[PDB]
Amino acid sequence: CTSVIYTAGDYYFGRNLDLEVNLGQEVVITPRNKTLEFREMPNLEHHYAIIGMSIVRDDYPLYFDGVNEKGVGMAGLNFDGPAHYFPVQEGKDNIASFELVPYILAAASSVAEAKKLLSNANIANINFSDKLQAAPLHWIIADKTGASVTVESTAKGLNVYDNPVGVLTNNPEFPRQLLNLSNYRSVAPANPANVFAPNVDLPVYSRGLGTHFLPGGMDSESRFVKATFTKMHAPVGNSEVENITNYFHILQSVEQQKGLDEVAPNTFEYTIYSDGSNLKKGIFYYKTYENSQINAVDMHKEDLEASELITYPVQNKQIINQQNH
Amino acid sequence: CTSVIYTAGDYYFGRNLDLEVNLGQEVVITPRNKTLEFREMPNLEHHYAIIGMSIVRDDYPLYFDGVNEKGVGMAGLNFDGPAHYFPVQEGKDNIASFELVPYILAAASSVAEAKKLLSNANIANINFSDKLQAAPLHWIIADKTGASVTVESTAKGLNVYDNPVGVLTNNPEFPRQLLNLSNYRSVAPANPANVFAPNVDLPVYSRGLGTHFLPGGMDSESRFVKATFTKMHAPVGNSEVENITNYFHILQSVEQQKGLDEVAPNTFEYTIYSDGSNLKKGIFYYKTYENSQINAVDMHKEDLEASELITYPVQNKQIINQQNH
Amino acid sequence: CTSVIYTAGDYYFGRNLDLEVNLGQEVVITPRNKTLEFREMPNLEHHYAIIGMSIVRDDYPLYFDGVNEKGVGMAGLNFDGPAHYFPVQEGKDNIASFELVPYILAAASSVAEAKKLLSNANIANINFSDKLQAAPLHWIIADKTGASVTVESTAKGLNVYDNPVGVLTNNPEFPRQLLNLSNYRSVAPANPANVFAPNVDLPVYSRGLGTHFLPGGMDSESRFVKATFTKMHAPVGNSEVENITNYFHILQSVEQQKGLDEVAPNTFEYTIYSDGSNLKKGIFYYKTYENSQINAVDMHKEDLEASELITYPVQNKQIINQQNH
Amino acid sequence: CTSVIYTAGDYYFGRNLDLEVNLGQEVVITPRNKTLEFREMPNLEHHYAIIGMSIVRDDYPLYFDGVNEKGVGMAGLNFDGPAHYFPVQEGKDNIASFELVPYILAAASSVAEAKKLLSNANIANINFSDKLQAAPLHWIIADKTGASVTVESTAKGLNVYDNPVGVLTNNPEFPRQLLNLSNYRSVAPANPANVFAPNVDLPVYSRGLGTHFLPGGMDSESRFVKATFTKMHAPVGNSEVENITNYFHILQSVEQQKGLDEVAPNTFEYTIYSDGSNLKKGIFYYKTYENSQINAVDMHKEDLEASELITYPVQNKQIINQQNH
Repeated sequence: CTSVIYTAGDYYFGRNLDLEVNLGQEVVITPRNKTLEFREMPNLEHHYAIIGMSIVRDDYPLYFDGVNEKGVGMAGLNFDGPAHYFPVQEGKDNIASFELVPYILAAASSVAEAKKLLSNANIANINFSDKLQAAPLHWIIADKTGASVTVESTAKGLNVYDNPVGVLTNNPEFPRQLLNLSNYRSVAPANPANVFAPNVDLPVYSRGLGTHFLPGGMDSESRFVKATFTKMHAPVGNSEVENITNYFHILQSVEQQKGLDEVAPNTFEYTIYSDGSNLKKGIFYYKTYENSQINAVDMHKEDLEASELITYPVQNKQIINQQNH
Repeated sequence: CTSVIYTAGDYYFGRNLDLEVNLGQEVVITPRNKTLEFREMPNLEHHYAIIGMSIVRDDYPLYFDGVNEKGVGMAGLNFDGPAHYFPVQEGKDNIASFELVPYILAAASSVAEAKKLLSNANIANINFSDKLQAAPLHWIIADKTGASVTVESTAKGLNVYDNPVGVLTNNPEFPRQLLNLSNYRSVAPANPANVFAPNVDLPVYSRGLGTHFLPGGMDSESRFVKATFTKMHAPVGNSEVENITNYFHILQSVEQQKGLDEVAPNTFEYTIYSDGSNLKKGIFYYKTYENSQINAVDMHKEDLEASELITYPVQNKQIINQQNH
Repeated sequence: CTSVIYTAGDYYFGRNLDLEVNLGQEVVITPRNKTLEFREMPNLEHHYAIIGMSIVRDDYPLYFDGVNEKGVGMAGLNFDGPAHYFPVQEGKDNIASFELVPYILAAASSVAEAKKLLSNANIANINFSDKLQAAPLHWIIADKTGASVTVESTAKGLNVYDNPVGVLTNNPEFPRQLLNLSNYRSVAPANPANVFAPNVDLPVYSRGLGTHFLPGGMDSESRFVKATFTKMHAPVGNSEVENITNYFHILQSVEQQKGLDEVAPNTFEYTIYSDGSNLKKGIFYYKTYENSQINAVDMHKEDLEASELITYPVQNKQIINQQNH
Repeated sequence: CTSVIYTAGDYYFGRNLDLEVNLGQEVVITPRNKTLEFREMPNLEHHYAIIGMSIVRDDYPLYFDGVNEKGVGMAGLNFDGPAHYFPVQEGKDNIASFELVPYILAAASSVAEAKKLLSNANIANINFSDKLQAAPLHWIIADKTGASVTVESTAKGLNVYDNPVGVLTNNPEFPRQLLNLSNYRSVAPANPANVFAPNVDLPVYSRGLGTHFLPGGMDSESRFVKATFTKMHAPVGNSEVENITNYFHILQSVEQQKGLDEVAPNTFEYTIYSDGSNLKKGIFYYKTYENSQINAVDMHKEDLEASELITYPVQNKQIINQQNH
């Protein structure tokens, strides 16, 4: 998985979900008056409206990622190994891993408020059910000011790190992942000057040599570096349509194609979907691996004062424009 | 630019066109009875039908790439530096660089026949006009048997190389480009065994480490390696729609996003379009940078006995499916 | 800097010292009855004999690295950034950074005993003097059983990590440095099988392609990977002379040549000396950058019951064998 | 193998010889009046004096490399695959592969003269004997002006290329090897500015990050890049002793340690010797893998008017300075 905030125009947040099987994901709008229950905290009877990619069990929106009406975005990304959840702790705001995205998107109007909400929190080892055990995750939170943080619960406890690049992938822990970027300081979009052998003619035989050492692997560190470079050098678009076009090109740079990331015999981790939302306008856009046409769900076309989840199925059939006849 | 033959199903051939400006490209069908004039060879009054991406000047189809009705595909890719064209030579079949794609697609029913057509050929330094000077190019030819060759005219003369990987990008010359793949023999989709320090626990902290050293740069060598890996490990799809979906994912792996390959101030080489055709059925598919929906032009829905070029404009507006209302 | 334990024969421990200036280093033997004073712990009036590379101030052996008569080796390596020393703490064994190598080598007969000695320790922010301020360091301890640990005092406190590779360089912190080795699992001394494009002839045009992705940079991460590979694949020598020959070849693989690691204008970090000792026999061997002949100081040829430091100057003139006359 | 000219002081030329077995190499001086026989050219009864590393069969100096009294150096390096020798050709100066180094060093007073001597030459497929078949080689020639060329006989014929970097290793052919350096234009001794994410703090956590992408592998391309960087950034020494010290540090950067380059089970290509000569003074220096002390053979201490080969055995026992007693 790879999640980014693209800081152009209204600003755009979302993620690639990389996995070897589909999950039953659908587009879910949680309206302001849908009651959100929590295992160790008060229920939220009224809260911010949410739109995102989710599964639904027992009428609960188990979000993979989403954005709320106040311009806050959040995504949960696989974190298998470092992730550690703790027993319920007296005097701490105890949040199950499956509750964290619904809770923050319901309650926080900014990254700054999300930090306050997490300042006395504990990610508790609470399973949704016997069928759905807690999965190892970490999270990125971003908002329409451009701010973002990385939330990791590990053996050390709960850490909320400023995220200066607005990117997150999988392992390792965030300080290690961020430090690795320093190894790539010399990589650039423009052709490098010859500092290797300055008094020797070393012909520039190809365009693009500025990115000769840019990683293109399927692994988590490679994708973190390549996605950071791609988002940091993305254009400033003119329109909203240009900006969402540019956004998906960022995510596409670290898409995992089928066949390239083998996790078991005949089994490959690939980008099952890519989504991104306009943070100011609450428009959710997504593509699936099987359909290249972008789909848009505008949360404000719905009844955000409703009290039941509103859902749409992901359009996963390739829609080809038959241009001639 | 990157061109590939994807050897699944009916087999699929095409290219990314990477450039810093649009060219006026359109989809062009050359029917069997469109007369094709040649500067130093007999006119072809009747020939195979062609579909591809082209510009048109003086009613001549200046193809960037295309396929013909017999399942032969061909693409011209920038080759600035090594490319050399020669004066017209007595006793040689003299072909202008701008004529080579129209000529081979009109006259050859296989890569094998294309080899015979080139066995006494000379790529002549003939300009289309004073406005359109000859550009430095090399070419890949592929067919529905899976065969392919790389055609390069350099200071050494005209070389036609067997292409064992069915891929071509830009510089350097093909033997050098092919040899470079040997440096990547150890890169694989599956997780590598620990041969680095076999008696030490080196945890597999991420999926995808098989491709940790896979290049992700924008330059010609990086894209050649990454595209070869991606096509060599692409799935065998079930349907025609799955196969064209898989095909564009191959090309997408080496797409050049805006902002990453700077060629002059504020000027970036990016993938202006991607196309790919079913070699058996003569269906041409394409995307533009600005539109993620795939477009299809079926050559057999046209009058292939016509005598005038048939053209369609590239659909370059992002077509977003507005899912809710 | 790079420190290694070479697990062949009697076993051999030492380090490259990489710096941009000389330090006044000399070879120092601390005999059993040289009193070693400590700022916050009892003096050691009798202890194990030590030999190593050191400077001497106020008749105190400020060791960079050394080994003791019981087969324990220890080295202090620059750790600028992560290193943090704490105020003196009640109820903790408080050890100044400049005391740690003299103390462990004087008091510990094994890595296991060194772990016990550090189990309630605090690396205190105590300067040797106003002229010699505390420098940021971390340490490797190894012994003749092959065991080794990495000692780091950071903002987290004092950590003593099992060191499964018997190597240490500079930044970053040890868990991050060790995790990075997992990225190199596929690198090997033998030629790799073609898993990149298995059905394509990719000729093995050079020997040594197993190490094509082995780092050769001057930076701390590059040297950690290359030194680990080189020591892990070093031969098992026949004699003691062959083993010390093999040992220096390990250190030489990550030597920093003058001109390659620029730290300020005209200023280069280079390997000012390399040393290594037979852990069982207490023989200290060293080379300087300016002299390629190995020099040996056998600690047991000295009076190890003495009470004063015994010193030898480093032989830093190139001794060339004039073979003909 | 790796051969370099180090352009400091009097200038210094030589090579690492990398192989999996010893060859019986000795130091050989060919005096001016030693008759040199040639299979297809006139004998040289009088010629320039030569010193170098060689084997001797039938009183013929089969040089691996050497320098002559006029400041010309030459080395033969393995070139298995591209190397092609031709039948004896009428009207060409036909030179056996085993004769080329003795011939050029005997007859040429500069690289420019060596070019003239090769302008009508053919490297003929002539074996020294049935026991010593012709081995595949290419060659570097350098002189005390700093000039150098690369000599390759391949399927294309005989090519003599200007060598702008004064380095040669093994495969591939020289234009490909030289072009590969352009991929490393951004590698430098100084710390790189942050062009990757310019508005983000990417801490410089280690010195030496300028060379983070510098290759450290055992293969021919890796060693070519690393040796070129190391020689191009070597210091300008003060004395002759400093210069020969600096020279061996250049060769040491691409030494192949035992255990790292496996060519068959239990069989490793390693640097059996390293040599380098003062081009102006005709002093030959060498080390063996087993002996770190530099050895010097001054050709002018010999009778250069003699008519028989003068030989010295390589000092291959480690000479350790026993500093204490």
